[PDB]
Amino acid sequence: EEEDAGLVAEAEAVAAGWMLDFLCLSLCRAFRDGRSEDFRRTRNSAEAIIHGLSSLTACQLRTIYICQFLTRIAAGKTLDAQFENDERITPLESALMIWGSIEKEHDKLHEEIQNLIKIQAIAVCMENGNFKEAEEVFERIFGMPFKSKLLMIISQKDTFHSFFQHFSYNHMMEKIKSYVNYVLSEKSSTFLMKAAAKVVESKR
Amino acid sequence: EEEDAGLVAEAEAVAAGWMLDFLCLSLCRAFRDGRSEDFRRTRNSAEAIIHGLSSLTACQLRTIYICQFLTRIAAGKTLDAQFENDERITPLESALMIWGSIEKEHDKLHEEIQNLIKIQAIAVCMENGNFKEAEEVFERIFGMPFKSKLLMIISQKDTFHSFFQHFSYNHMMEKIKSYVNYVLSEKSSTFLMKAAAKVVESKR
Ligand SMILES: COc1cc(CN)cc(OC)c1OC
Ligand SMILES: COc1cc(CN)cc(OC)c1OC
Ligand SMILES: [Ca+2]
Ligand SMILES: [Ca+2]
Repeated sequence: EEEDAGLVAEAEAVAAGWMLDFLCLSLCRAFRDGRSEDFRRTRNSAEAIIHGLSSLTACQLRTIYICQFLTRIAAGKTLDAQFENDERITPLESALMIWGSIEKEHDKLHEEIQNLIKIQAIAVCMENGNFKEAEEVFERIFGMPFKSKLLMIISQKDTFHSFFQHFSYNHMMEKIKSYVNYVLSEKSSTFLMKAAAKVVESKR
Repeated sequence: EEEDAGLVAEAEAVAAGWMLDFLCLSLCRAFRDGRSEDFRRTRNSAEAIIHGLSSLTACQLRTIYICQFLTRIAAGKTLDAQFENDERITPLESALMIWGSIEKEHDKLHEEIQNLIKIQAIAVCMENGNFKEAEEVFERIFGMPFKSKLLMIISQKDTFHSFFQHFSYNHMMEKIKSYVNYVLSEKSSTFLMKAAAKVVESKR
């Protein structure tokens, strides 16, 4: 009876890990496709499964960070969303913190996404008329060429500027979608998705 | 590209069905064991997975009803919980409605659980000093021997009575746990739990 309960809890932890990988794959795909409502519902499922997990493997921590990163990027223009205990931290700043924490290769794409999030973290505040908040995000992030141009843009209180058209929110999303395609390819062989695909293919 | 998206959505629906059965099994086990916090977290995961489902098979509808039934029974003494659009319906009344809707055998255990929920739906109101609400639940449910004894008990405004000790909340829970053990045995062979158990056993 005691061994039975033990084996059952271990089996629930295995299944929870398989559910986490499948939900991360589904979340990545909804993000890449721009399926906003599927992303919302999948995100809710992923959060609930993660709340039911205890200690994590390095792989599971990376998967959770990817889910959290996409959630913040999706909420990047929702300045009312509070992702950190410190209520001042904006969604793009929270995404930047996770991006710098993930155990992943720092290739050129990594740095380009990093710099696009830094620029857009300021741009989203400016576009909302939140000029003082844009200066506070700048101080928190920056923590010379990009830096000084950004401070000049903030000080000129322009709700829109040329620099933000070149390092745009759409540019940031496309670069992130390139990384999401890699995560999708990497996770498409995980157990639950492989098993479900084999079932669907067998019915053709 | 269009066929790929189609196959992927079908595979997500297969995996969602497997997640629903596993979460129902886990929910049943937490209910049977009295693991309140695991029941809360599993219930949250089950609700989120169900929100991500569209059309249901007869089997999936029965699984959802079992999850909803246990959720209401667990909340049976939480008279502040609103499970129906009609705000007057108490959690035990909502459990009774689902119990009468499930495509299941109406064996002696079915009727005993049914009658225990009817009695306790009144008992929980009386124990809270909600005498008028107890009369309203009685009218909605009842809808001769049990019926007339219950109306007499309600009219005597006793926060506690002998009849409710014989057809007690604990008696109701034990009878329901007997049915949950059957559901557990029936669902223990579902795909995700079988696969996870095979992994755990292979590591011994
Ligand atoms: C130990 O650390 C975490 C554990 C869980 C599991 N519920 C979730 C977490 O974040 C949602 C964690 O922080 C990374
Ligand atoms: C068609 O009917 C239902 C469908 C779903 C799927 N989200 C959930 C349901 O209840 C939670 C339903 O009612 C039984
Ligand atoms: Ca804000
Ligand atoms: Ca109430």
